[PDB]
Amino acid sequence: SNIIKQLEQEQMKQDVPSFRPGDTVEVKVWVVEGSKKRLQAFEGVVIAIRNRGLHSAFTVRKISNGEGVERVFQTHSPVVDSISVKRRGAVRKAKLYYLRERTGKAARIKERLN
Amino acid sequence: RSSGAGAQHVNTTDSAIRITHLPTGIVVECQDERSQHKNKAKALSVLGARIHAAEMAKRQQA
Amino acid sequence: PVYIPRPRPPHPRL
Amino acid sequence: MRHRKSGRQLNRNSSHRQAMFRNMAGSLVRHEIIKTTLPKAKELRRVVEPLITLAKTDSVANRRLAFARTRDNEIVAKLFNELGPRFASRAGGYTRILKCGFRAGDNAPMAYIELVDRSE
Amino acid sequence: AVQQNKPTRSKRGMRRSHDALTAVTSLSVDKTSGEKHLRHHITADGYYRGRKVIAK
Amino acid sequence: MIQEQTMLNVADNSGARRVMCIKVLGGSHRRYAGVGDIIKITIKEAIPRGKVKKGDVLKAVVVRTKKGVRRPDGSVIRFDGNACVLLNNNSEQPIGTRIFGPVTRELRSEKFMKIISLAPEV
Amino acid sequence: MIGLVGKKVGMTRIFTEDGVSIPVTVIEVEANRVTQVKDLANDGYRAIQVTTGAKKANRVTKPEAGHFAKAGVEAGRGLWEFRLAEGEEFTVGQSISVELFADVKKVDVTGTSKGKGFAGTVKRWNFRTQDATHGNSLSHRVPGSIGQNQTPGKVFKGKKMAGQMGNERVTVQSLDVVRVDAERNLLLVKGAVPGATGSDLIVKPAVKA
RNA sequence: CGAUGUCGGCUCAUCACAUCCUGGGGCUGAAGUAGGUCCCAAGGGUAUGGCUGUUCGCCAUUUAAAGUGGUACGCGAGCUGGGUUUAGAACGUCGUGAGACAGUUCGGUCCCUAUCUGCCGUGGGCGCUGGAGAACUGAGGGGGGCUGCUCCUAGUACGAGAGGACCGGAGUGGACGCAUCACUGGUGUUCGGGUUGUCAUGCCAAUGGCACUGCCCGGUAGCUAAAUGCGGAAGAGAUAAGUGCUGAAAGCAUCUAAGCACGAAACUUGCCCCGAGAUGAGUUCUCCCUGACCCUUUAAGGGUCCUGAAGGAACGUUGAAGACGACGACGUUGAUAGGCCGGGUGUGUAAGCGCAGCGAUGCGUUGAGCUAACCGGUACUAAUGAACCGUGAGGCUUAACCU
RNA sequence: AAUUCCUUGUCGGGUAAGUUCCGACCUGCACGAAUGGCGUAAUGAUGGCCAGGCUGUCUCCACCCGAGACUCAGUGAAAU
RNA sequence: ACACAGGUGGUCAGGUAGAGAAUACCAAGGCGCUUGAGAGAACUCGGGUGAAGGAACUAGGCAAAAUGGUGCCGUAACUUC
RNA sequence: AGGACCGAACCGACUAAUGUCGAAAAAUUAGCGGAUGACUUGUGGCUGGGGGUGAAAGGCCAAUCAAACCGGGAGAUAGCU
Repeated sequence: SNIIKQLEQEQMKQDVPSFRPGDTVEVKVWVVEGSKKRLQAFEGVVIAIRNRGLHSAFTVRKISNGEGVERVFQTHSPVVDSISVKRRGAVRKAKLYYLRERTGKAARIKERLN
Repeated sequence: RSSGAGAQHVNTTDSAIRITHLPTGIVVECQDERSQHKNKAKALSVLGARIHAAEMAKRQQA
Repeated sequence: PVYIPRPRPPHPRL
Repeated sequence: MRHRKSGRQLNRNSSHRQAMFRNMAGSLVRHEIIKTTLPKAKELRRVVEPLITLAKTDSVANRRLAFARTRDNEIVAKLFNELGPRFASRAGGYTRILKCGFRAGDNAPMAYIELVDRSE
Repeated sequence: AVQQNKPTRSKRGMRRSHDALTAVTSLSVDKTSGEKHLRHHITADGYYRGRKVIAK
Repeated sequence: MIQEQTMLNVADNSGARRVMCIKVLGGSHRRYAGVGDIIKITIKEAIPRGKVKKGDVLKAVVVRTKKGVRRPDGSVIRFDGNACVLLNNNSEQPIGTRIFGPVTRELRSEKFMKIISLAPEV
Repeated sequence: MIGLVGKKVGMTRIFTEDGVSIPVTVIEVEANRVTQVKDLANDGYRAIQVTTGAKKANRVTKPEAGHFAKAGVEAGRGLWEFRLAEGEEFTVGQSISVELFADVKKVDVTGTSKGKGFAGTVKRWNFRTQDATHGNSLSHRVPGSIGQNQTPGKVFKGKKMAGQMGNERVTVQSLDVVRVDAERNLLLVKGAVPGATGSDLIVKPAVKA
């Protein structure tokens, strides 16, 4: 409908950086620690992108200290602040759910460098 | 109701009595015959024998 | 009919 | 409860259903008018119209995508040469349904499904 | 499944009271030929809305 | 989602390795726990140098879930393995002096201060 | 006060500045003009019946056309009626906009539920499905026992069994208001409301104040 | 005894209070908390695992609680068959023996397509009387009514200290039920891609058929929760237990005999739903019908011509409505269904061509191609002009009103 | 113990918790040496228990594909 | 007892892949199994998948799920070797 | 060489489901055990009813077995319905 599209397009931000799934994407997200407002960092590998317009989201899989940490992020949410692509991954599949079982040497992928 | 076998009797039944004596903690289990009363008398005789044995054992230890 | 079968056993109830 | 679903099952599995839609679409392209039941014609409206839509523009790869369906060279030969430049002006809706009584074998709703043709 | 007793002729009639078929009684007249046909159906000779739609 | 008969890894260095969740504590007829709820566990495997032995039945707190915990912005945080921190049954006060792996922000409430104080990430 | 008739057009979410994203439903509100004001002198109760939308001038019948020409307003789809609360009085033909929702904080939405059809016992009354193995024959999703024995000799009235699910007139109560838009003629409500996209919704003020 | 299937288990429950908790109170050998006992109150809730076929019991851990019983110790034309009681075989005992053992253990086919009442729903005819389209009021009936933890009050009262209130308010939880895909998932054999074995298109390439959708990987819309909100109330009337005021019988005393004011999740409302078949058939608005005659048992009678009115019905397009009926939208004065254009989403650099490499293969055109059930438009196709049912203003009596 | 009534006799192990199981204690109602006893490699659609993987068995079911069940056309029963 | 998903001895017997008369697709050859058309409700059967747990379900790992082939390394208690 | 191992034809039915007025008065589906011998099967004979036969269940003896079927004593008898 035009009503739903008009209500969504007035809220979507117009400075979304375009990135393919597989890129080493570092996202800085706001967090409220009570009386503090800190911009924290989260650097990992994007394994899924669900485009839904305003409802769009993207996963950033990170291998932290110990086991892996998978965390989704809404694109047009005010809680996130910056999205910076570090490396350009050259996978040929939209979803990268097979990387969950792979740890260590088998987790890395190809660089585009086109 | 009782465990074991051979009759419906068993099924509609009860015919199994457990009596616990509270200040000592003595449990007497009787599943012998078909009737409760003839097991009631056996359960009270076993209660009397076990209480008398537990008291005389404490007296002989003292 | 020429052949009437044996009926179906019943509940045990023995 | 099939809320907002499409696609008629027609009491057949997807293999036989796709195969008979293939054969019936080929027969409708070859003969330009056929007589069948009514829901088969209703679903064949969703089969023949994408074939003509693919047959709107003649090229190299469009012949291979029109050969991927209907599995025949004479059907794709009648496509892109005879139906293509004749249905060029009209945009969509190239078919026509005619309800024609009932069949005497099983009392099913009969229908002539045809194209907008036969002015030869 | 197995009944206690049989129903009546009256019970059978009150059951078959809703089994009465309904005729359409709405046969149309063609514009050109005037033959009898049903709603949204072609005639025996293929007439529909005056135009020869079957061409056969 | 931590329910009965669930095997969990131990987050701190208290000594146990594999534990089994036997009951989700808090509220009757409860299916599964949440972000930082108290569960009751038994110990199935431990190290020789642990402060607790194999077979001790004690209370623990879930810190990482494979089902995922939901921040109120609309996002979810899914971990690649279930994890718990062992607690001493009347006052929580966790046994391990070092804790491996990150925790969730909703655990930080008035009683788990030592866990998020020893947390290396988040 | 009175409630208003609106149309459900999808669901969205509102991102607040602090971080919490609230799921909202977009209820559009057209000009709910008054068709008739019923008084106690002829009915014994004071109320107003209104309409919404806009019909074409081929579908509306001559009784409905005369009933609409009695008020003189434009023909719209449906008719609803709201009881008055003794503190106000409306005239015939007053265009009631969404501005009555600017003061209230919580609303109650009544809508036609989405029809699930002839559903079973497990889907309707949330019964536990029996064990699908260990000798189970022909008794997977059946309700099982529906009555006791000879001494009742019947099934009790009100028994939770399989049947019609959906197409009801259910009411999700105590829904928070989010934004009252007058230019787009919208009414964002918090949470989910009964009905699909395009169904009628009676949005009344909260009786549980 | 010309047949009533019994135990235990799973699902589904119903009712009584001799009440397990929640609620209102009295006594206490009740300083507070935590208690013991008793009364009223059935509105709601009333465990999870090991053993045993076991009901029961013990243990471990919760809970506010792990209530007692009836309903053929509820429920096998709802389900197993572990145990008890068919046919085989053994251990111990008795009997010379065949055989027997409420002494076990091993294993052993549990039928039925619903005629009637009942229940869950959903329809047709007729009625309410001139008919129809709607809108409701509302008799009556149904759904729900559980509460933990933390904080303020407040470390306050109480208490030598330790410990620790009543009442009131707020937040966050568990279960239940309802609603919906806005988020996260599952399915998505109608969408895309990778690949194995074979066959076909005369062959390469490419594609299709089969082998459980071949194996899988995701994934559009719908359905679904594990996902997200909502609610149990606040308030009023009449009360049970109980606490009372005035107050004689009976100079006192007395909650009662006259009366009055309190007093619970129990009763009726108040929250929501069905509902005028409530044959007691309700109320309001609107639309439509104002043409002649004979026969006569001059009866609320029958028959003929002309007209068919509002409206309904039939057919088609169909639906987040639906077993079938029924309900909703539309029928050319059109956006109801199918098709088409664009966008969105999903799979992921189609085919062909060109270049590098002996080759598999890699790169550019290209983040292309294909898109189902989605959105916004577009009559391109199909919903034809019409025929069918339903009528000439509507009975008797009485009163008030205008003539 | 295929033996055992009392009995779920007693100790230890396995499990958080084990009337089952294992190794014993002998108080053998009513084991016992060819109507054979005690062990025994391998074997068994054998009885029981435990450990790992694995999963809709379950927690708690949800969706989809075909065959019926629903409707129409034709033929058309049965128990009672 | 039927134009019945049962049983009936011997001979010939190919292409690809395969250890193989197994199994997958085909040649020669025979057939589509004497009720169809709709809609895609509850319920029943054969199945497929599934977030998190992995037997907590049940008398009982019953049923389902899982392993599965060739070459090589290595293989414990006990034993009649 | 093996009353050897896995696994087709073949033999039999151990579990669960479908049926249970069934496709059929014992079957089918998905898993099974043996499958070079104490194996299976065709053809033709022999053993028979107080008997035959039995790797032994009191099983089988033409869908009927702790004494088959057919015909006759016999219209047995029945204090029983």
